[PDB]
Amino acid sequence: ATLEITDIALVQPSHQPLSNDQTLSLSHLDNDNNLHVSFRYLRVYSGESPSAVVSASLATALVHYYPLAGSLRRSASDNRFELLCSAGQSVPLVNATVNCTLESVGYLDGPDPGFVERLVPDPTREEGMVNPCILQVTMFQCGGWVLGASIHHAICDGLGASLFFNAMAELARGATKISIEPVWDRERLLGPREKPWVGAPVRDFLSLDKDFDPYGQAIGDVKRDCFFVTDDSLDQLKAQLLEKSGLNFTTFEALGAYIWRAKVRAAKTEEKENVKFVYSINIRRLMNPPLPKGYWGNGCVPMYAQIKAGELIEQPIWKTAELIKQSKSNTSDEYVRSFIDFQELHHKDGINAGTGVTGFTDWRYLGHSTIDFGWGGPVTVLPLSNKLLGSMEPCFFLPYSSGFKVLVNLRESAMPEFKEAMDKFHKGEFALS
Ligand SMILES: CC(C)(COP(=O)(O)OP(=O)(O)OC[C@H]1O[C@@H](n2cnc3c(N)ncnc32)[C@H](O)[C@@H]1OP(=O)(O)O)[C@@H](O)C(=O)NCCC(=O)NCCS
Ligand SMILES: [Ca+2]
Repeated sequence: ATLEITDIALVQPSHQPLSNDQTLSLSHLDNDNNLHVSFRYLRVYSGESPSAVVSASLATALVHYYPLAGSLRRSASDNRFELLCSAGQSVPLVNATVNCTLESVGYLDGPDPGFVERLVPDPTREEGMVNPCILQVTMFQCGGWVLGASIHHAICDGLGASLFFNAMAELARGATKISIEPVWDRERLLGPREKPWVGAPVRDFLSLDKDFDPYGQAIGDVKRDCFFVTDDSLDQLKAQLLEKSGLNFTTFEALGAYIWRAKVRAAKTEEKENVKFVYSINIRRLMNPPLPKGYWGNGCVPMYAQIKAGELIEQPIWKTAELIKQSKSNTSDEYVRSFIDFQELHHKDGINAGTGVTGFTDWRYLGHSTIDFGWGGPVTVLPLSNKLLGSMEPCFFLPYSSGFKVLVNLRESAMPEFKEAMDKFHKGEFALS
């Protein structure tokens, strides 16, 4: 089962939005060192070819979204990213071909056929700044196909990228203009205060060490695996957590606690180490004033819960679920401004969440089914990046179309015991207490 790169196309805006070079600056959220990665993910789809249709809509989208065709540069000044856009810039589109069928490979929902990494560019740090947006279209023998995207995380979050992709789709679906015009305004809207201030809720999470690389820790090879989780399993868990605590818990709080406990037990973390649950909340709608609907920059911030590893592995699940629930209350306009001001004060002083960070991202929404180029909405979405939110072992909740998959990245050494913890879970043996 083999994949071949047939050609690479350089796709320019359909008309050139720029006369003159324009150097754009990024928000203080965009320049967090934790987002210095090329975020990689793929969408699987069941005549003009998808290559033509995708590339033509990319062209027209790039009129408004031309910064994706830019280059990221460190600025001599302060070593923050700026984005160099000139006329003639392009997005690369890799055109590929695999000699098999989507159904013969179970639409990529199952185990990796062994080319799944080859389905989306994997740029180096240097390459991924020259080209902060690379797309790939890979045809299967059934006329089924995959859209891969490598987007540098400094330019947008999942929601921002989704804005960009929904625009391409809607143009592919016949539209001649896009429904939501993207807004830059980045250093105006998410810039620091003149006299920076940082509250305890941000100071209690973060730490300075210029030598510490959160994505360079020596944990071994990190494996990817998905576990199917049933609505019934989740409702029995929720009902027992309620029996024992008197609280009702979201799936994210309940399953999140179980998964975090299992991960940490299984990595054999030492009782006294501080470990973290870190997730990404939307703040577009919570700022004062709220951010414009077309903001496609980073509009997310990390929230956290923290606890000694021994307490997590030995206290009841419902105490851990409650702690994750409490963390959602730190969420305020001020928390975000506290966060931005810490980046202002300490950007070059190695801001970090320390060791033992597990990252959690809910992808169950984000607007994937609306991304339809003429072959229906995606039948499977699969994010390949394992470097996120300060974690080398991030976990995603993937969407529906009875239940949904959880994707976990975990050090090879811990994966067996974890797989066993998910088998137990699938049988309702939750060992809550
Ligand atoms: C922080 C967060 C993950 C916590 O979610 P939560 O604990 O599930 O709590 P919420 O109040 O958001 O959701 C409450 C309930 O409504 C449901 N819900 C939320 N949005 C929904 C939607 N669009 N449609 C249907 N149900 C929805 C949830 O599934 C949950 O019920 P559940 O127990 O069945 O899962 C979530 O609120 C959030 O902010 N997500 C944004 C993440 C994001 O988009 N990141 C991308 C960055 S790269
Ligand atoms: Ca601190």
